[PDB]
Amino acid sequence: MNDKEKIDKFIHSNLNDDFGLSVDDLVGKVKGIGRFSAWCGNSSTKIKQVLNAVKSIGVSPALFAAYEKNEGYNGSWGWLNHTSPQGNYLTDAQFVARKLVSQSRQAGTPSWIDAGNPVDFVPASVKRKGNYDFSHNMKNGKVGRAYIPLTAAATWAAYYPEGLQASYNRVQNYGNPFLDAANTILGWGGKIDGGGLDVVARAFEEFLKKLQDSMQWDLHSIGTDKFFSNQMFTITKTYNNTYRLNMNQKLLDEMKDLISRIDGGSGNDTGADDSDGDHGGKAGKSVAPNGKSGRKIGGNWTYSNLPQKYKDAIEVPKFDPKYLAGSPFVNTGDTGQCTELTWAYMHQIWGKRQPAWDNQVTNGQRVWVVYRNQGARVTHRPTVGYGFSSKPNYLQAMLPGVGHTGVVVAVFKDGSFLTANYNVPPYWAPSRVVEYALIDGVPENAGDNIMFFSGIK
Amino acid sequence: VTNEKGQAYTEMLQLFNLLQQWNDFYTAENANNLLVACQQLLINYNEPVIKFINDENEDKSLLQYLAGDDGLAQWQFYKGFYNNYNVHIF
Amino acid sequence: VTNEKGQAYTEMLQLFNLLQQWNDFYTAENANNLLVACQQLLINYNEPVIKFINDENEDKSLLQYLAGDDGLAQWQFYKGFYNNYNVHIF
Amino acid sequence: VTNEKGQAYTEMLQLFNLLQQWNDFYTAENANNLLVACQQLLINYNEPVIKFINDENEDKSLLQYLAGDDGLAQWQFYKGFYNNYNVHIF
Repeated sequence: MNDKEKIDKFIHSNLNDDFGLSVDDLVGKVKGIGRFSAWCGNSSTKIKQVLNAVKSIGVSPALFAAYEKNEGYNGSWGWLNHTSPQGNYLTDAQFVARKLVSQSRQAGTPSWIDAGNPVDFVPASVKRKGNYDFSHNMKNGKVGRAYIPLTAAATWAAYYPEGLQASYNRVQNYGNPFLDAANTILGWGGKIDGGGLDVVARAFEEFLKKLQDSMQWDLHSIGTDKFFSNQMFTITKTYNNTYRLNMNQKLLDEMKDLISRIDGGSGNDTGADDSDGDHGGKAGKSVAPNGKSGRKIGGNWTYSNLPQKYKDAIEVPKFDPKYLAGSPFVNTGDTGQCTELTWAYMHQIWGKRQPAWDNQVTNGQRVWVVYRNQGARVTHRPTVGYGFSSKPNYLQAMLPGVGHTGVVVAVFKDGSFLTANYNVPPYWAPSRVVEYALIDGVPENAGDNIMFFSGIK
Repeated sequence: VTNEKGQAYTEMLQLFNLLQQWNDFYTAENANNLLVACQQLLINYNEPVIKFINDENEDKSLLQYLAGDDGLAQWQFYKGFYNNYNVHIF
Repeated sequence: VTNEKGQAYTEMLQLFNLLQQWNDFYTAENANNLLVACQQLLINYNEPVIKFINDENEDKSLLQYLAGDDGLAQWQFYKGFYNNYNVHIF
Repeated sequence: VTNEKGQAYTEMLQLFNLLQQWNDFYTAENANNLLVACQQLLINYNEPVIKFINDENEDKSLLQYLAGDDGLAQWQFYKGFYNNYNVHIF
């Protein structure tokens, strides 16, 4: 890299560019250098404090250290030359770092004339090119934006390096701030140059391994030569020399559940009658699971922005926050959780304090178990006034092992239903904002993936 | 008691700074998403998160502490978490 | 013990979300500063901060809980805090 | 007359550059607010602003020129100004 290429890449580097040098790399190199020696007493600890402070404000420790090395030490001046010291070493370093960050973003023009010795010698053609580069090519937050406006020496170093010589400027020989800083950083070893998809692949490989694991278990004889099945696969004789390999329904469920739900797949848990048994229940309307797994077909509306047709369809009283008061979830740090809404809203609908726990972790997927253990019925039918428990993929459940819960507030002739929810986007816990979501019916074989429970009576 | 509250604030800042390496912070919405994602990780997966924060290994994965060595379980957890919080936790 | 750690995580997230209303989050640097500021407030001024988080008044001020009703004391506290963390706490 | 217009533009640029050190510029809205704030300062507080611009002291404060040495008056002025323009003038 020639000196012009070094200056060009260096002024176009970000003000916060590490230049391939860590704070630990610089601490040994800046011992004996100006204010690091005079103010920090060559203390590795004090030097690290200054370099970390300038880094946190958005200034490169390597750039700040290279500047101090080239500029030299004047006792009467702060870390920025021609400034008084501001408080102690650290306070002054933080002040200078904030000034450089502000200047870099600041509206500015290259300082073509030295304020102290005003001689206009730079060709108007050079000034036009440097002004164009500084205004159009040099983005905010670059090293050049921080230094080129501050001094004529910096402006000449960037766009007219010959102007640093007394021959051209007619005053004195000036140092090259950009080349000297660049050479110092390079001398120190610094360099100037100017998504879970794999997880998807690993998941597939695991499934292939899971296929091997299913096969590990030995087959049994089903009847005679006709069949030889276990609990995952069926070997069925087809002809004298033929056997076709079928697969046991469990196997399909065994891994199909794994596809959507990581654990607890479907337990073939005790369920409720297909009949709504509205008489059997306290009241409300229900719809049969209709297949079409689907998911949320609309939702997360607050009561104010809920579409009127869905607002008219709500068959339960609007949630009253007074039921939340005295909530057991406040003490546990679970304020605004979907389980807290389920507890408070079911208390409002059923007129009795509902259960929050059964001496086990209660979460969206399992809250139906807590209610069932207290005599709360439960069904695979979305029923108005009933709580729901959903493992991930269903009714807005996003986290495996946590699931989601809420209350069914309306059911529709097409078998879709409206749910009231807490802790869903955009209002996460502990917001306690009630959000209404339209759900696309229920899969016939959801099982414990989706459970609808009543309130205790 | 004073130490426990200080420790919880340190654990939250450490987790936030680690996850920030894999998450774009250009938008204010994402910054809020990572804050919510970190507090839900500490509340629901405290012991795994504390093991991950205190691991000095360069190849450490929070997914390994949360879902074990099974890549499919890690993928299912990650996909569910990312859908809920729009946050990377690799 | 489990509840106390969960509560400290909730208090941190609540304070962060409240202070975020007065602090621009466009830069990553400002986001780290607010996270540190919230931790330092909860560590050194836990009781005032918990009163402020649990206050439902629209005109509630964290400075009133930290420095009392004296506007000069509130200003001196605010100026020292803003100089140290570059964070608004009005 | 020609000198007076040039001087006012220099004073506006000098004030804008000084206040820019305490104000994040990442957003266009903040840049517009600082422009209006500088003009309102030069229109309503010209003499204090010209003293502040021409002060070479490192610890110089525009609030001291605008509200005097009383920290409560400086706070009340700063709070009203920040509320109206969303701009720092420390």
